[PDB]
Amino acid sequence: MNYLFKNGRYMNEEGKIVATDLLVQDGKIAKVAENITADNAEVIDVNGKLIAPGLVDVHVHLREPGGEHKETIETGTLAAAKGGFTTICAMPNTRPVPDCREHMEDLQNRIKEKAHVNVLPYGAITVRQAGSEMTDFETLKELGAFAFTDDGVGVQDASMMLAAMKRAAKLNMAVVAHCEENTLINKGCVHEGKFSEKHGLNGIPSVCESVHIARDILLAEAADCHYHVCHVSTKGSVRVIRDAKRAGIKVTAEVTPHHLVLCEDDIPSADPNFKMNPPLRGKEDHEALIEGLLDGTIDMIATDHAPHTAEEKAQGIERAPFGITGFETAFPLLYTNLVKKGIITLEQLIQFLTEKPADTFGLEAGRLKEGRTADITIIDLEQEEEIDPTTFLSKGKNTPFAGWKCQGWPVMTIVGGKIAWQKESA
Amino acid sequence: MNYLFKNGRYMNEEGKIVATDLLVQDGKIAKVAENITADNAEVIDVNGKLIAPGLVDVHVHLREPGGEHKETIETGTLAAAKGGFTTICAMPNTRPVPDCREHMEDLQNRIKEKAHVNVLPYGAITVRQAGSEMTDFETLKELGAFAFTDDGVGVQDASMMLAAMKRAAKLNMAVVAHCEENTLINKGCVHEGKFSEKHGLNGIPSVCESVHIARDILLAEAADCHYHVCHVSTKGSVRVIRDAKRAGIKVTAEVTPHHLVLCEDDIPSADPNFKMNPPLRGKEDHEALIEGLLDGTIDMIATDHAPHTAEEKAQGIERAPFGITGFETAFPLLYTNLVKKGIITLEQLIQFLTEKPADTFGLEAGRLKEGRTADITIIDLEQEEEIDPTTFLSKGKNTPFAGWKCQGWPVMTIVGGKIAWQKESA
Ligand SMILES: [Zn+2]
Ligand SMILES: [Zn+2]
Ligand SMILES: [Zn+2]
Ligand SMILES: [Zn+2]
Repeated sequence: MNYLFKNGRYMNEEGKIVATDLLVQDGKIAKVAENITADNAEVIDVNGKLIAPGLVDVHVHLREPGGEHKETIETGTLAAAKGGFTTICAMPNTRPVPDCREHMEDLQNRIKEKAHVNVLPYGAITVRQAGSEMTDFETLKELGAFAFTDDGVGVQDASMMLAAMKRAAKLNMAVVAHCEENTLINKGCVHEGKFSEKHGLNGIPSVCESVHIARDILLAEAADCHYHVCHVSTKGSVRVIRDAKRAGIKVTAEVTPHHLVLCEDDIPSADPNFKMNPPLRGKEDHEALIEGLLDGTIDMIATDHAPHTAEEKAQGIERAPFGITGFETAFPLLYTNLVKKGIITLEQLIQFLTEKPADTFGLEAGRLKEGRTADITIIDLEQEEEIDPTTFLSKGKNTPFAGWKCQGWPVMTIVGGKIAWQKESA
Repeated sequence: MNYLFKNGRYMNEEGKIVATDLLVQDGKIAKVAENITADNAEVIDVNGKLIAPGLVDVHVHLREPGGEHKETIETGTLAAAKGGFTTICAMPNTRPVPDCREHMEDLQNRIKEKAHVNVLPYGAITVRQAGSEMTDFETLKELGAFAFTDDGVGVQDASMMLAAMKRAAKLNMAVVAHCEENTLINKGCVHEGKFSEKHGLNGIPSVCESVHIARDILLAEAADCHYHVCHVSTKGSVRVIRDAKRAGIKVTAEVTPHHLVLCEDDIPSADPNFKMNPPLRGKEDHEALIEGLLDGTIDMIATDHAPHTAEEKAQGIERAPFGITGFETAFPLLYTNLVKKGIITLEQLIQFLTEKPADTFGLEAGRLKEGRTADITIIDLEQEEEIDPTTFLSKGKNTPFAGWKCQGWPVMTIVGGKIAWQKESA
């Protein structure tokens, strides 16, 4: 192959947007500079649009194998590419769960078979995520497992978490966690606050999350293991982590797009498209997440793509499941209400979805360096458009942003030099 | 009655030691001035000794009812007087447990019926301390409960603690907690470090204690309840509390005299007198406790008086019970190894055993003010003397400081104007 994008905008190594061109030879960034003269490659003028490295989503739910109806590896991967992602990481909460050799192989096959984008599989912590027996971290490690977690549910037994961190630490890997203390769930369907108080609905207190994060941080320090927190959502959660990094403990965390733009006060009514775990909490918590993202307490942004079908979200929020699709929303949504809003610079948004996510886990990605795989995404910052689940490539159309008008939409994604997705008029 | 202590010294309402006298009329501190005159007052020349308010110990085990052989309310309170304490708070880990009206009443009867010192009884959090059913804070509060704890055991179920604190918070009372995660005990009998390692013994990881403190802090803030930590012993525990205080949380803690003087490197061998819970940890933890007691993270000193028979302690450290005597060694042990050592001042040593405990829990004791009950104790800071369990008034002779030469021994103790104990040989 041999491409060469002309007249575009990109972020240099100093973290500043400067107009340049980009050459692609043999699925690898051949040359990055201005007026890259290469009279031997098909020209693709981006007319000043944004040229950036493929987005890195470290928290996704492809559903396959298990509920291939909610989503599929090829469909979920296609939408992902539409959102600009070139590397995603599927969670192990699928049935069967990647808790052994045979399962990790069967999953690793479906990927290299029907997956339009890079898919690093998450290794489970306990078999069938029952949390009573630890899996063979060595095997999964060999079978190219990204990291270990029981996402969807939390590791209730403390001694299991300590053991898991010791072993993971030896294998030089991370333990990702869905922090949630069951005895505190109070079987809520939203956040325990103003909203749950007005609609007479059970709410989930913040402590249900913060308590586990606090516990894991000590275990992590005791095992000297890289600990990463999933979708932070409370003021106390950010604090506990901030005190942690201040002590020099290897801890990292992420925050979802919806937890950065919406809080409880934004839920119009008992609408299932606003129900997810963790839920949208107070504005006090919202401000905390934003403050944590700006001071370093929060290391990266992850969508936590949780696709579902309308038939399921159809029933009351109490019966309805937790989860919101986010692949095709992520960037445009964040560029309009965050960057364009002033909260953060364009340079930071990109980093929070490319180099920062990659470094936290040691991945040769999220960077437009010469010699690296050609994982690129072209973005139109000018054109304004409304979010319409009708046009989503993902089977999951469960989104609360239906109608919202944004900018910064991915128009073309390149996975390994090969185009994985194109808009339809660029 | 009418006593007049002549030619003494004490801690003024500022911090320095100034020679003065003290007059007691009708069980009250009638006057605290230099050179007092009261002809009809039976004079008592303390000859330069230190005049001090009755010491306050908020963590004690009188063993009665249930373990009368280990210790009795009368043998234990007289032993407290000898140690200089006039106000003792007894833990609810006896049988029966003070978890209801009928049990609190009989225990309250025993106290006033045969206690040689003020004894404020603790109330249990859950019935029988089993941890499945919360006690009635309302009623226990009514019958005179000091605070609520399950000492000797921890509250494993997170929702129980939260509920307890929310309820305690409404009654404006404190939740005192013995921090210990059961899945992290690992059948330990000592600290999991260099010693357990050296003698092939199972150890209790530090994380077993810090994890509960970290949990409770987040719960106490949510409930907005006064949370107190018993015998802190780890580096991680001290940090967790320091972080909690900096955030304005209503949490307080304590340290025992043995944890401020010993560490695992001091344990001579498998001698049960060196076995207690929490155990004597690393020197790293020992330094953190000193730093914590100095920066204000640790608010006071509690003995954790835990008597046991010689025969029970004759068992190997594997089976032997946790606990050591502390009443009759507390002060001289701290005045010799801390004050004389320059680690802290006498002003500090006295406050950590008087006003501070009282101020934290809202008690009257701990101060030599003109109007406060005559709870006093005269201490000889010059005469040297070896600690000899053979001369203890407590049934509990289980101590690891036998033979230690010290200074600062109480020679006389006064409870409400009445002499509760005297040296018996000037
Ligand atoms: Zn999750
Ligand atoms: Zn998830
Ligand atoms: Zn205890
Ligand atoms: Zn105790």
